[PDB]
Amino acid sequence: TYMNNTEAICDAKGFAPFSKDNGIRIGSRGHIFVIREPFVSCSPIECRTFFLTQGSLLNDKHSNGTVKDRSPFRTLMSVEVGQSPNVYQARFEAVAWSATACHDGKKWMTVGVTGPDSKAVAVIHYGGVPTDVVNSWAGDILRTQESSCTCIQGDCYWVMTDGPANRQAQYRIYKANQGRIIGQTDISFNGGHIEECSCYPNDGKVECVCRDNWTGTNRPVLVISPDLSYRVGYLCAGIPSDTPRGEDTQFTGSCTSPMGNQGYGVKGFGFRQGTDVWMGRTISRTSRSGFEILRIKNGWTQTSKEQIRKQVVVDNLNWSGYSGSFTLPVELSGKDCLVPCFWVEMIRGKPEEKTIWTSSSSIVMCGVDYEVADWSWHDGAILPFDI
Amino acid sequence: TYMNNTEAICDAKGFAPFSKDNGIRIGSRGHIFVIREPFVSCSPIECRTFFLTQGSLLNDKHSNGTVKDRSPFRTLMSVEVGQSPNVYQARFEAVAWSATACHDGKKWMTVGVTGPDSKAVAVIHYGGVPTDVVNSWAGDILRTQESSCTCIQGDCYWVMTDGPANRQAQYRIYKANQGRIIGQTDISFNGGHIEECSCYPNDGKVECVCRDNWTGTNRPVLVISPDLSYRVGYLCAGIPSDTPRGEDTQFTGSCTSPMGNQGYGVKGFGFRQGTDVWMGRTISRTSRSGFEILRIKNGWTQTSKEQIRKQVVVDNLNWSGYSGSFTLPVELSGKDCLVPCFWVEMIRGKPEEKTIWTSSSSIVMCGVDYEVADWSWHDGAILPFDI
Amino acid sequence: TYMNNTEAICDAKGFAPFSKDNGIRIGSRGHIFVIREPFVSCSPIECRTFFLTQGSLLNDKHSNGTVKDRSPFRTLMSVEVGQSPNVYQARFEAVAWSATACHDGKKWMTVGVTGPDSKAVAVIHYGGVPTDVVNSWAGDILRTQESSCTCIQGDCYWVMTDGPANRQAQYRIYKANQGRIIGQTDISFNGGHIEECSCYPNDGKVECVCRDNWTGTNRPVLVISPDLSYRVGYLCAGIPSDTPRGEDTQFTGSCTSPMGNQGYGVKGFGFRQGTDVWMGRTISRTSRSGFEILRIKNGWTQTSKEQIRKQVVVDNLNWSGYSGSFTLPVELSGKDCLVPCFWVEMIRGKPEEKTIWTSSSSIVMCGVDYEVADWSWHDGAILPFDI
Amino acid sequence: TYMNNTEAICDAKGFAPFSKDNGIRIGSRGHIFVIREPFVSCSPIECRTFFLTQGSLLNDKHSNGTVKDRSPFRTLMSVEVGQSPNVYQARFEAVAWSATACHDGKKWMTVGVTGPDSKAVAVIHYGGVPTDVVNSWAGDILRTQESSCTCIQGDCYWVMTDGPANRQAQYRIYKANQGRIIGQTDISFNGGHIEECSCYPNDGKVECVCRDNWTGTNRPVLVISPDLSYRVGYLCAGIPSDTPRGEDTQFTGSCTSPMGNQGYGVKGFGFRQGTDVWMGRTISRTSRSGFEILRIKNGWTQTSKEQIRKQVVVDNLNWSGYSGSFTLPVELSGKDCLVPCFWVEMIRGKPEEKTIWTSSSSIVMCGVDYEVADWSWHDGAILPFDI
Ligand SMILES: CC(=O)N[C@H]1[C@H]([C@@H](O)[C@H](O)CO)OC(C(=O)O)=C(C/C=C/c2ccccc2)[C@@H]1O
Ligand SMILES: CC(=O)N[C@H]1[C@H]([C@@H](O)[C@H](O)CO)OC(C(=O)O)=C(C/C=C/c2ccccc2)[C@@H]1O
Ligand SMILES: CC(=O)N[C@H]1[C@H]([C@@H](O)[C@H](O)CO)OC(C(=O)O)=C(C/C=C/c2ccccc2)[C@@H]1O
Ligand SMILES: CC(=O)N[C@H]1[C@H]([C@@H](O)[C@H](O)CO)OC(C(=O)O)=C(C/C=C/c2ccccc2)[C@@H]1O
Ligand SMILES: [Ca+2]
Ligand SMILES: [Ca+2]
Ligand SMILES: [Ca+2]
Ligand SMILES: [Ca+2]
Repeated sequence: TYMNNTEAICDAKGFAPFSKDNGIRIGSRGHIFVIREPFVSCSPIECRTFFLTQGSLLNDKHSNGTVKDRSPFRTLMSVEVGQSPNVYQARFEAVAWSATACHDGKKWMTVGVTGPDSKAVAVIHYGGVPTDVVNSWAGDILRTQESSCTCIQGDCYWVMTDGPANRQAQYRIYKANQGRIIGQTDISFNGGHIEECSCYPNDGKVECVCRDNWTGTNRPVLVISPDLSYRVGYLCAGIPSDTPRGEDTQFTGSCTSPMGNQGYGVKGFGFRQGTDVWMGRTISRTSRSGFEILRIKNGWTQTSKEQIRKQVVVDNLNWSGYSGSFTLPVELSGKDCLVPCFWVEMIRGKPEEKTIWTSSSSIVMCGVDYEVADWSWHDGAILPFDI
Repeated sequence: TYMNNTEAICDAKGFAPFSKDNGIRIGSRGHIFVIREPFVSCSPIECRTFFLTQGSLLNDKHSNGTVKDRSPFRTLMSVEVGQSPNVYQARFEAVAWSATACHDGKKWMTVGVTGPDSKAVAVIHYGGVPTDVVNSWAGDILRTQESSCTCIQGDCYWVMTDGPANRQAQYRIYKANQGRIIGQTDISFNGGHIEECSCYPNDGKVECVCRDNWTGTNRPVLVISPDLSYRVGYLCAGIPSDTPRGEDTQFTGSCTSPMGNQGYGVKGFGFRQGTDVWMGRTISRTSRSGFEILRIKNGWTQTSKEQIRKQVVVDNLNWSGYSGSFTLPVELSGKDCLVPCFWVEMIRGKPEEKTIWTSSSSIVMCGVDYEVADWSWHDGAILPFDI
Repeated sequence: TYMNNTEAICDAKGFAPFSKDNGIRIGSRGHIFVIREPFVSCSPIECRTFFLTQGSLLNDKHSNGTVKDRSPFRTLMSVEVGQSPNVYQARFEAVAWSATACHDGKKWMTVGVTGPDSKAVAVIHYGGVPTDVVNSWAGDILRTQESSCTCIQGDCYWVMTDGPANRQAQYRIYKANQGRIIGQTDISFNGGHIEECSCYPNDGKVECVCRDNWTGTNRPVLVISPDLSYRVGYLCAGIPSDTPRGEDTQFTGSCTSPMGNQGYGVKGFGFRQGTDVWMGRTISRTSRSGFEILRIKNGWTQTSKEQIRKQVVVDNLNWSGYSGSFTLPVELSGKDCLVPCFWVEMIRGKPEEKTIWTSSSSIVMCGVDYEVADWSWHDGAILPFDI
Repeated sequence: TYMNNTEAICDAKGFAPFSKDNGIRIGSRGHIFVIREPFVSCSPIECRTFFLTQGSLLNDKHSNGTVKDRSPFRTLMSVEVGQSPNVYQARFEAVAWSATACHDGKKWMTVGVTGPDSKAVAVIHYGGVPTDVVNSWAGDILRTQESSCTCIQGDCYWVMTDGPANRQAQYRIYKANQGRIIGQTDISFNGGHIEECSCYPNDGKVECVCRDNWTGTNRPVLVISPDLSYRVGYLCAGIPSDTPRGEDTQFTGSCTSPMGNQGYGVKGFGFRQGTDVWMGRTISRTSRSGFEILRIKNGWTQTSKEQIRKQVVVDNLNWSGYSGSFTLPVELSGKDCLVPCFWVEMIRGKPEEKTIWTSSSSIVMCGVDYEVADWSWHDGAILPFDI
C-alpha cells in the first residue's frame, strides 16, 4: 500500500529529541563503521539512519583518512534510527560515495552514485536490487541529496547535480515509480547553484532547501509539482543559513538570487510553515560548530528577519556539520499532518581534530506542539582514540 | 488488540528465577553497554529489559564515570529479557536520563526525559516515534519510574516528580492513549515524598509502591483509578522497606505518613496480595547489598509485622540495588490472573568498588504457586576490570 | 498447530553431517560463550542448539573454570543449529545448571534447574516465560536430560533424577501441556540408575536411552506411554555403550540389569530400529575421546552382538564427550517417518588439556538412506588460548 | 509458490554495481570469517552471499592457512548480499568444502560436500535440514559449482564432477524437488573437462559456462533440458576466457573441443545473449588479477572474435579470482525477463601476498540497459595484517 504524503507539514512550536546513536563513543571499543553523511528516512513502519561507510572501522588502520571520499570502498548501508552504524546490525543498501534513500509505502528505494568522476553511475535499488540507472550527463562528479528523498503517491522524486563545485553546474529533478525512472527535468537556474538538497513532502508537492556552493550564503529552494514542473529560487528570509556566511545584520535577503559573496557551503535544511520558515544553521558563521533552528515570521515568502523562536540543539563549544530533512508518515505518528523532523551530523577527527580518521555521530529531532528548552546533545567522544 | 490488564494479581507463595543477563561478566570481553536502572516490561509476545545507557562500553575509557548521570549521551535502549545489554542486539528507545516503558497490546510506549535540569523535556514515543511531550512544570529535574508503566484497556498511566530530592516536591499522574497524553492529575501529598514508582495493574486500577527520599523509610503507595482519581499514602506494614532504614523492631508502621527519620532512599517494589503484601528490600539496612522479599500478613491494610514468608534472592555478601515491578500478560502466562514479577539490579564498581566505572547486571523473578528455596543469584563479575 | 510425533523412527543405513558450529576455533577472537552440554531440539520451522553457558566468554578471565558447574551464573540459552554459541545471536532460555528443551508445534518449552543442591528449583518456561515449577523431592541435586525433550500431540515429557550420583537415586517422568505440569510418575528401578536421558518420539511413545552412573556400563532404557505407564530396563545388546566400560568381549548383555562393574559414566544415545539399535559410544573405553555409531542386529530386544554397520564420526585422536538424541519434524523433513538425529559434544580444555577453562563445540548428524564413509569432524581449536 | 525461471535472459548493454561487502578491510578489527568462494543466489525476496568458511576469523591464529581446503572445519554459511561474511549476521547452511545453493520460491536448497576424498558425501538441505544425499561415485573428490544453482518450476538442477583434476573425469547433472533428488544423468564428454559450473536459467533450460582444468583455455558449456537431456561443448567465441590462457590472437575458437595447450584454470561465467555472449575473464592471462566482461557478437554460436563492448570492473593492478552467475527473480526486479548478474571474488593473502592467511572479498554486478564506465571496485585491505 502506497504512502500518501499529500498532507501539509505540521505547524510546530518546537523540536523534541528523537534519537542519539552515540556512534563514536561506542566505537572506542565496539565495532563501528567510519561514516559520514548519516541521514534519516522513514518507512510506514520504522525510521532508519542511512550513511556512507568508508568501508572501515573506528580504531583501525583502514580509517586512516588519506582514503578518498569518492573511493570504490564507499558503501551506502543503514540501521534503525538511534542505533549506531555498527557492522552487526547494518543492512547493505548500495555502493555509493553519494546517496539518497526513501520508502514509498511498499518498499525501500535507494540511489547510490559510484564510479569515476568523469562518468559516474547511479544505481537505483528497489526492495534490495538494482532496478534502473542514471549516468553522468555532464562528466563532473554526479551527485545527490545525502538526505531522505520524497515519495508522494508511489512516485519518488530527487534532485541531482552534474558539474563544478564552485561555478555554474547543471541540476535535474528525477522521478521514479517502483525503481524505474519514469520522468526527469533540467532545472533552469543560471548564476544559481544547487547541491545536497534537503527535501520533504508538503501539500502534495516537494519542497527542498538545498546548498549553493558557488556564490550564495542563503540556500536555494525549489518546489516540485508531480509533473516535474517547478519553481526555484532562494529561501526568502533575510538571514544567511549556510556556512560560511556573513553576520545577520550585513545580509539583505532575497527570494530570487544568491546573496553574500562567499563560496563553499554545507548541507542544511528548512521547513515551510505556512509563510514562516523553520531554518537550521550552524552557530559559528565560520566553521561547522554548534547547531540552532530559527523560526522566521514570513520567511518563506518575505525578506523577513522577524524571529519568533530560536532553539539551540548543539552548543557552539561542540562540532556539528551536515543536517537534513524528512517527515514522519501519518501511519506512524497518528497525526493528520506530516511531522517535520531533522537530523544533525556531528563531525569528529580531521580536519579540526588531531586524529588519522574522520567520522561523525548524529542526533534526530522531531516537530512538536511545545517550546523545547535549549540544550546540547553533542557527540561526546574523547579524542584522540588509540589510533 | 488492546491488552486487558483488568484481572487481579495472582496470589503467590514464592518467586522463581525468570532470567539472568550476566551483563558485567560478559562485558569483560564482549561489547556491553555501561548501564544503570535496568527494568523489565512485557508485551503480549515478549518481555524486554530496558536500561539507561551511559552511551559507552564496559572496559573502555568512556565508561570513566566522571560522566554525569544526566548527560546528553544517556539513552534508553532495550533487549529481550535475560540477554545482556549488548550493542549488537540493542534496540533504541529514546534519549533519556530517566525513563519508563510499557506495552498496551498493539505497540510500545516509552517516555524518555532529557535536557537541562531547569526545564527538562519528556518525549513520549509510540511504536518507535515521538508522539507527545511533557515539560518541566516545576523547574527541578523532571523524572519518572525507571520501571514498567501500566497499560489498562489501551490507556497507559505513569507517575512523575518535579522538585527537590530532599524536601517537598510535586507529583503527577499522567494518562496516555496511543502516545497522546489524554489526562493528568497533581497528587496532593504534603510532607509526603514520591519518586521512582514501581507500579503494576491490579483489579482494574494501578498500584505503585514508590520511594520517599525525604523523611520516610516506609514506601509511599498510590492506587490510580482510570479517571485519575486516586488514593495515596504509605504501605501500611510495620516494617521499613526502604534503604537506609532503621531496624524492624524500632519502627512503627503507618498507612498515612512517613516513618523513620532518615533521608535518602532507593527504588523498591511491593505487590498487594488481598490484604497481605509481598514487599522487597535490601538485606543491609545501611547499604544496597543483598535482596529479600517478605510476605507480611495484612500488611497492605494494617501496621502488621506478622511475617508469613521470607525468600532471599541475593545474599548479604553481594551488591544489589534498584528493584521494580511488572506483570506477565495473560496472553503469555496462560493464567486467568496477572502474575506478579520483579527485577533486581545489581550494582558493581563505584561508589563501593575501586573502578573508574559503574554499571549493573540484573535478575528477574516471577510469582509461582510454591515456596522457592533461598539462594543468591548475584552479579558475579571479577573486579576490577582491565580499565 | 500441535506437532504429531506419533510416527515411527525412520530406518536408516547411515548418518550424514547436519552441522558444525566451530565454537572454539571461532572463539579465539570472536565473542563466544564458554559452554557445556550443547544439545539440539527442533521446532516445526527450525532446529536450534541449546547450551548451558558458564556466563562468561572464551579468552577471558571469567572462563577461569574454578567457577562451579552449578553456579548462579549458569544460564540456558540457544542459537540456530550450526551457529556458534555467540553472544550477539544468542537467545535467552532459562537460568539453569541443568536443562531440557522441546517444541510442541506452537511454542518452545524449556526447563531450567537452578538453586542450591538441597532444594533445587526447576522453572518450566513456555513461549518465553515461567509457567510452572518443580522442586527437589529428594534434596540431592535435582537434574534432567541435557538433551531434547519429547512432545507428542501437544504434551511434552521428560525424565528427572533426584539423589546421589553413585548409589541408588530416585527417577521421575514428568508430563506438561502448554507449560503446565499435568502429570508425573515415579520410576521403580532399584539397583538400577538413570541420568541424563536421551529421548526421541517413536510409535506414539517416548523412548530414552539414558546413563547409569552407579553400576552399569550398559545404558538404562525406558519407554513412556502417554498415560505415564512405562517399561524400564537396559538396552539389550551385548555391547557396553557407556564410558568408562569394559571391552566388548568381556561383556554379557542384559535387558534387565546393569552389567560391568564400573561407576561413573557419560551421556549417550541410542535409536530403536525395529528390533535393531543404532547405539552411539566413545571410541576410547577409558576417556571421552572419539565417537562411533554401531548398528546391532536385534540389539533392542536381544543380547545380540551382531554388528551390521559401524560409522566413525570423531576419530580416537580427538576429544568427544556428551551425545544426545532428537528427531526432525515431518513438517521439516518431508518424510512420513521421524528422522533420527544426534549431536556429539566435543570437549576442549580442562581436565585433559592445560588451559584455565573448559568448553566444547558440537556436530550434528541426521539419519539417511545410505552408508556414509567414516570421518572425523573434530573440534579443531589450537590449544592453549591467549588465556 | 514456485518461482518460474522460464523467461529469457535480459539483453543488457552493461553492468551496474549491486554490492560490495568489504569483508577484509572490515576484518582488520571486526569479527569476520576467513572465507573463499563467496557466490550469490537470490530468493523471491532477497539475494544472499554464500561462502565457504575455513571456520576461523581474520587476524587470528586459526586463519593460519596451513589448514586444508578440504578440512572438517569448512562450513557453508551465508549472509545478505553486500554484508561481510561476519559471525554475528551469519546463517549456517551446511558442512561443506565445496557447495552450491539455490532457492526455488518456497525454500532454500543447499548442497554441501564434505568428508574424505575417496568417498565424499554431499548432503542436500531443504529449508534448513538434510533431506537427501549423494555419495562419491568415482572415489576422487566429489565436487560442485561454488555458484548459484538453478531452479525452474520447483525443480533445482546442478552439475557435479567426480575424478582427477588434470585428466579425464566424470560429470553428472542432478535434479531435485523439495530436497529430494528425483533425477540425474552422466555427461558424455571425453577429452573434455568440466568443473565449477556457472549456471543461470535461460529459456526454460539451464545454461552453464564451466571450467576445463585439463586441456582447455576456453570454457565448457552445457544446456540442460528439464528431462536432463543436454548438449555440451565449448563456448564458441574465438577468445580464451579461462586463466591461465594464451593471447587472443593465438587462439582459434571452437564450439566442440578444448583449445589452448594449458592445464589449470579458474572458475568463470558467461551469459548467452541471443547469439552473442557476455563472457567474463581475468585481465592477466597469467595470474588471477583484474576483471573484465567482453560482449562477443555471435560468440555463443560462432568462433567470432567480434567484440562489441568491454567493461573493466577490477583493474589489472588488483587481485581478482573466482566469478559466478545468477539471475534476479522477476518477483524482485519487476522485469518480464531474467536479469543477468555476476559476482567476482577478490583474493588477498597467500599465495601472492606475504600473510599466513588467505581470504577474499567480493563485488556483485547486475545487467542494465546502459553502458557503464570502466572502474575498479577492488578489495582494498591494507596487507599484511597484525597476523
Ligand atoms: C559527492 C561528494 O564527494 N560530495 C562532498 C561535498 C562537496 O564535494 C560539494 O558539496 C560538492 O561540490 O562536500 C562535502 C563537504 O562539504 O564536507 C562532503 C562530505 C565529506 C565526507 C567525507 C569526510 C571525510 C572523509 C571522507 C568523506 C562530500 O563528500
Ligand atoms: C533522574 C535521576 O538522575 N535520578 C537519580 C536518583 C536520585 O537523584 C533521586 O531519586 C532523585 O531525588 O537516584 C539514583 C540513586 O539513588 O542512585 C539514581 C541512579 C544512578 C544512576 C547512575 C549511577 C552511576 C553513574 C551514572 C548513573 C538516579 O540517576
Ligand atoms: C547437574 C550436573 O551438575 N551434572 C553433571 C554430571 C554429573 O554430576 C552426573 O551425571 C550426576 O551424577 O556429569 C557431568 C559430567 O559427567 O561431566 C556434567 C557436565 C560438566 C559440565 C561442566 C564442565 C566443566 C566446567 C563446568 C561445567 C554435569 O555438569
Ligand atoms: C573441491 C576443491 O577443493 N576445489 C578447489 C579447486 C581445484 O582443486 C580444482 O577446480 C579441482 O580440480 O580449485 C581452487 C582453485 O583453483 O584455487 C579452489 C579454491 C581455493 C580455496 C581455498 C584457498 C585458500 C585456502 C583454503 C581454501 C578449490 O578449493
Ligand atoms: Ca555557500
Ligand atoms: Ca528514604
Ligand atoms: Ca557407568
Ligand atoms: Ca584451463
